[PDB]
Amino acid sequence: FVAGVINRERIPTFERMLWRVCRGNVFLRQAEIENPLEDPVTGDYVHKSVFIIFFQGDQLKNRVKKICEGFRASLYPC
Amino acid sequence: ALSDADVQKQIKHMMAFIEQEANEKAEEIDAKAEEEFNIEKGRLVQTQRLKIMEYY
Amino acid sequence: TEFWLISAPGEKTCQQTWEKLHAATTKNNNLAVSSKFNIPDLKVGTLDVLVGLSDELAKLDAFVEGVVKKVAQYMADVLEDSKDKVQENLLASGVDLVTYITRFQWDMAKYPIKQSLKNISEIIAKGVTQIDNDLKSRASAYNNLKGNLQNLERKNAGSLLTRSLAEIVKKDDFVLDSEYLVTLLVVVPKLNHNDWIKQYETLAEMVVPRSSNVLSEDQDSYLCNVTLFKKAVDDFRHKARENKFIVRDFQYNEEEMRADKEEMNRLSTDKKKQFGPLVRWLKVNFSEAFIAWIHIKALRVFVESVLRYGLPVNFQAMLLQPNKKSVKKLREVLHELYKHLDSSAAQQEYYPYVYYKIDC
Repeated sequence: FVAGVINRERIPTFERMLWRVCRGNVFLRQAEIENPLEDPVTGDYVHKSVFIIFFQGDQLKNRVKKICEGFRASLYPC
Repeated sequence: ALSDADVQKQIKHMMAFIEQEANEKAEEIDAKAEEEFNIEKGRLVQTQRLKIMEYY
Repeated sequence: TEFWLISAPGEKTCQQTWEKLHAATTKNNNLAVSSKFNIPDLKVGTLDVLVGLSDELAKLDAFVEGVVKKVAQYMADVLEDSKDKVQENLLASGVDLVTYITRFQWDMAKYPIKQSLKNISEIIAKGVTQIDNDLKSRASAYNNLKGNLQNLERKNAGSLLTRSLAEIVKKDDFVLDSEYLVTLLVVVPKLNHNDWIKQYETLAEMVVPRSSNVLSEDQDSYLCNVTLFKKAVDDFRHKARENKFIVRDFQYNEEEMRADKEEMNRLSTDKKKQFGPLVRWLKVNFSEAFIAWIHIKALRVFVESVLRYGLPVNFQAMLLQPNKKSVKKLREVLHELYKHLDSSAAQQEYYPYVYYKIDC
């Protein structure tokens, strides 16, 4: 599963909004970054605490892709 | 979600969904395989029978 | 007919049964109506497919909802032995909404119990598409009848300047088959009856005074025929215009009069003959569309229940008729019963239970 890196400002709703895409459908991946670099968009350094939903299915992966990208989240790696 | 109880349950459920689809798909694959076995075998056999007919 | 259809996690069927059937457990302290809902057991091979279907189902839901509202409107529209407040709803398969629902079952008539989910959705969609087009054609026929009928009402309506004279002019009074004498129709205010008769004389040369005679009266004016030499009619009508008088260019036509009477009777007869069978056809379309609607809701129920719980799939659900002003409490009770069962993290964002609205 691919966890993203967020500025952690809205991980509350990131996670809940992803839950509701298909709730409980995939396991939550928790990733954290301590002593981070400045976020590229805001140039701000802030630890990351991210709850990610990753799906195997293509329709739902596409769905969560859309949801997570609408949210200010970076999903760069695979 | 946040609670380990909930995420663990969600995982059990997902795996269950994954397993159910996997299980059904494998049986489906073997059934079609058997159907094709009989179909293809007959196709080739009849083709040969006609060839033998011509030798006859 | 507003009912909520609620999906339960179903951990224990006997338990869910207790919490849904028992008087001590009936929602809103046993004042709300609570009926159990069941569907045949069905399996879906892929949940991601189920998800797609879920979106599709919601779209179909909207489609058929549109379809049935259209239907409601067309029945309402005919008003044949009916009114807006009388027989507003029709029975489905001969029973009422709650009766239908409680007696609702997945209909092999709608789809094979072994039919694919995709295929089920397809059957429903094709059906209602078929219904929609039926509605389109029959509604066209209805509107065409209504339009021409009003057009006819207008023809036999209005003032004597423009109204048809089929009921007014008699063959003995209209000057028929005269080569040289043409009859013009003039409408004179009653207060000016005698004046325009005199005025006519002054409209053209060789216009015989006092030949103007009233054939029938209107509310504001009398309609009179005037006989004059054909050549002078151009002068007659022109000077009439100069005197603010409208001369009607009218010819007796026996065939047209009969033709209009025939259309009058023809259109009324076709109207009646059409509405009888029109509404019977529409009634069948209605019953079929409602049955389908419930079918759709139940499928959504399948999809949703699987999506929340997966396997095993015994599905428990309730069809509830809320009591007035107690829906908050009803929700609260269901929340208390299922919230801790739905998730530890915590409607559309999260839902203790899955429900959909019925309103017909």
